[PDB]
Amino acid sequence: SGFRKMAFPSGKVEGCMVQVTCGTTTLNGLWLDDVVYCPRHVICTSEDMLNPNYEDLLIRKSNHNFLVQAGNVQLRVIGHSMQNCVLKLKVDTANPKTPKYKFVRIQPGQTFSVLACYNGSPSGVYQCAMRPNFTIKGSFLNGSCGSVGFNIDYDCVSFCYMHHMELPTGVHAGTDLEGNFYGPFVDRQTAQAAGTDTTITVNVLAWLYAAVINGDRWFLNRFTTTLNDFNLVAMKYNYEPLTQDHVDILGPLSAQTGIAVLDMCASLKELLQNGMNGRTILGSALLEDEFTPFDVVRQCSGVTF
Amino acid sequence: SGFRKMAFPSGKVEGCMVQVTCGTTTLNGLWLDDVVYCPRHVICTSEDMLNPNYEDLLIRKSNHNFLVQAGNVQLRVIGHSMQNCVLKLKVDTANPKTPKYKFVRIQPGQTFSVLACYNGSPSGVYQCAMRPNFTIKGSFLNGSCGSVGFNIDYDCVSFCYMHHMELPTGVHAGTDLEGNFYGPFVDRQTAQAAGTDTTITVNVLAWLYAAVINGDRWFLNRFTTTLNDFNLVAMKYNYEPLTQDHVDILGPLSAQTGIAVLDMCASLKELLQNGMNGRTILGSALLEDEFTPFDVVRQCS
Ligand SMILES: *[C@H]([C@H](C[C@@H]1CCCO1)NC(=O)[C@H](CC(C)C)NC(=O)[C@H](Cc1ccc(F)cc1)NC(=O)OCc1ccccc1)[C@H]1CCOC1=O
Ligand SMILES: CC(C)C[C@H](NC(=O)[C@H](Cc1ccc(F)cc1)NC(=O)OCc1ccccc1)C(=O)N[C@@H](C[C@@H]1CCCO1)C[C@H]1CCOC1=O
Repeated sequence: SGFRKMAFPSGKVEGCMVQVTCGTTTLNGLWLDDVVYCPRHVICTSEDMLNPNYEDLLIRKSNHNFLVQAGNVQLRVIGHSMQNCVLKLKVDTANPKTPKYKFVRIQPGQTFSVLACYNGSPSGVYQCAMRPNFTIKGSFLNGSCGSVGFNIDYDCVSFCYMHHMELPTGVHAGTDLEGNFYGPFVDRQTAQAAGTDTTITVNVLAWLYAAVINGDRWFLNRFTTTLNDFNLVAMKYNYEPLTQDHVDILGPLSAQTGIAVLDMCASLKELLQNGMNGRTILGSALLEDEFTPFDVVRQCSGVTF
Repeated sequence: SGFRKMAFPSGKVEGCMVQVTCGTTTLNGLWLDDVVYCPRHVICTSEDMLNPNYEDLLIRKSNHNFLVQAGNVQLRVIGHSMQNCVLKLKVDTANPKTPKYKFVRIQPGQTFSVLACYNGSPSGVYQCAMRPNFTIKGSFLNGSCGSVGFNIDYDCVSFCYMHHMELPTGVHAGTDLEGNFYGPFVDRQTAQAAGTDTTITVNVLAWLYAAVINGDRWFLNRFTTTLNDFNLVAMKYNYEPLTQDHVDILGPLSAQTGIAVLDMCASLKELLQNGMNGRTILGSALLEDEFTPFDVVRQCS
């Protein structure tokens, strides 16, 4: 038993991280097959980051302007192109450690593991959620751009995130591996702010089921609620509305524990109005929303990768 | 910026995990060089779990009684021995993925990463602390024995934990890689319970410094305290006593932030007295104690 914020094993991704340098800017790249992916702002100088014209900067750069280092071996760049906010560097050698992989774009509320890297070397791994406002609450220092987020399904690595920037509140924004930003942000050092963040209701409910599975059931009650009545309350607390799809997804946990979803919603509604009243749930004094229903089933059933 | 419960990248350990089967028991083993380490209770029968005589049980086994599988390849066992509560299986092949590694025994309050495995395959990685009562608050299901805890420094893996058992409160107990249990626990299914769990005070203080480093100062106050007065108060909340050694260890963070250690102690006293009053610290509504001073410096710098 027990329940932890658990990341995917990172070995398959560690073997793909390299160091990319252009001029004085050094960050991380993702080496898959014979291509290295990294943020396009690697070609910017400290002064070109305010109003960059990426077309112009890239046109003026050459293959040899890019220094790629895989460990202590330097990869020869034989081509370069841009796709949205990601730079693609062709190298003359395929990564022998390339795993089975896909590029996937995730939606708000879904979770993934972040491999934080510096100078092409992985330093740590942690589990994150894509917030409803399309930011992630990560832990990144300078030089961490190009760090990637991923999931593992069967033996296939699904890359979903590449880190680009930090917003004034200390939250983080990035792109998918095709260079499309998550959220309404741009890779420029102009004033930007994320919209109001809301709570991922369906994940909170999944985590309450994990709490029950692990023996925490003090917060339950005999009452139920309608989806309409619950959503009226949730919207007043900056909670995401719960849809019928969300309820269906919690079916497995609803059956395993014998607690109807709308019964748990009544528990959550009461928890929102009254609070936790000095008690904790699974060792937390807050309502945790960075576990999806699948995450709960995955951890409570010992799925391996 | 930001602050998260961050584990070490697990690749170096993933390459060492194998499956070990003896009789009907299947669990995880750690394949380093030409030796596989696993809990000795893999040799127990369903009837031998209360008062096993492991010496006697092992004498009766032969090399071919142990089935070791690295992926889809079976490793030939050519020898076996016991070191305390850990079984050592000599195989005819050195693991080509063996990293630079050490065996270390950690002290309560120290943190490490756990690679949870089943049938020799990793399922997840998470960060843990050795509690003052010598348990860990992990996430483990049946079949997880042999999962290991570790740190990585430079490119050297320091193995510090191997999982053996779960105690009635849902907490977990295991050994170092020399087979010596942390705490007074034994690999027998006789009644055992962990002592009262306390809060790792020095780690809470490090985490408050991390909050300041990250721009949060709402919990500070104008007061200071003596070390003795702090410990008299803290122990009333089931907090571990803070020693002068702990104070010395917080020196670097005190200097970086300009906040004396005993001034931060005064802040903690008030937080225990008042609670958070609807506020959070580094995204938590509780005082977190699973970050060491070393962890804070590494993540924030
Ligand atoms: C990585 C780096 C990652 C970032 C640093 C701390 C953790 O995440 N990315 C940047 O620095 C990025 C680069 C521009 C997009 C080209 N810019 C920002 O993150 C800045 C804020 C920042 C700058 C320096 C830092 F050390 C930390 C944070 N974002 C920004 O300006 O936001 C818009 C805004 C402007 C003014 C007022 C309000 C809001 C890569 C950068 C260079 O090398 C890397 O590895
Ligand atoms: C040989 C034993 C060391 C094996 C070990 N006993 C235990 O834990 C048991 C509890 C238990 C949990 C779940 C189970 F299903 C079976 C048993 N403790 C215990 O008697 O306390 C003492 C005590 C006794 C009376 C009252 C109070 C405390 C054991 O079951 N270890 C497994 C790891 C556990 C499972 C969940 C996380 O930790 C994995 C091993 C077993 C065989 O193959 C494996 O992989």
